[PDB]
Amino acid sequence: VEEDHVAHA
Amino acid sequence: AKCVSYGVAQIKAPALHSQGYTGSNVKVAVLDSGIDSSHPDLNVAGGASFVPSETNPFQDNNSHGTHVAGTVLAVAPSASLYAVKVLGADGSGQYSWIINGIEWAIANNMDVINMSLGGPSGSAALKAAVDKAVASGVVVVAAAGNNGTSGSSSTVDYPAKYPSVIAVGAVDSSNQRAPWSSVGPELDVMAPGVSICSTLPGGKYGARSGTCGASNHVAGAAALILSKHPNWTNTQVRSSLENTATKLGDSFYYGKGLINVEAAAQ
Repeated sequence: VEEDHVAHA
Repeated sequence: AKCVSYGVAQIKAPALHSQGYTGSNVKVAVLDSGIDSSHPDLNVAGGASFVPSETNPFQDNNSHGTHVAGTVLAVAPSASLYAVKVLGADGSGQYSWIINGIEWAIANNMDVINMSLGGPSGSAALKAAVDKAVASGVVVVAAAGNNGTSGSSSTVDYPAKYPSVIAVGAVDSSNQRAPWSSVGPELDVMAPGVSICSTLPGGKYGARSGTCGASNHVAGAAALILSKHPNWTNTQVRSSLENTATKLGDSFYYGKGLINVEAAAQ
């Protein structure tokens, strides 16, 4: 969870 | 009103269309916010959603994936597009969702993965997923990012930053780098990405700017190449694109330069 990042368009 | 990316002509895709190569039977995964398959000008051969709260890959609440779809199809009109929904209506998606979409694409024998998206944090999980895709024979294309310059240091986003991905930066109609186009060693090639006119949900059209838009053209170009040469590996498709690019400026800012799909296809 700490390691699950977020990417964006 | 209806419109088409000026980028189609600029990468020389019409020279392939007139030869009879329009991307027929080449499977392109659009890892994005979905694709509005209602749009009278889009064709979607399938898809799947990995956004927990948005399980319909065929409803695009953001509009971004629909715009990607239209640019890809404008380059490769006969390509099979698949809506792999990994971003929400807000334009954000967790790495874990993106990884499931990549895994899905491999398992459904997609020829090309487009990822018009990026994040600033690295991930060994995300790197292993794109590498696995590349080892599987998939051509993986990604937007370099919209982070502009930071002196001599790299501003390329993940996943584009990984060696196995084709990192695509943005030019305008003059072959001039967009000011916001990310830069660095990892930048591979450029494509049109300033005010790229494409499809939007509800049968609409609109111009949008970003490396996001540049990546769309290269993914379409890969499909055209695989159209003409269905026997070429992803290694080979990437080589042609990189080796036949039209040299622009310095490689930190322009990579190998503008893609030339006509030259890539021979």
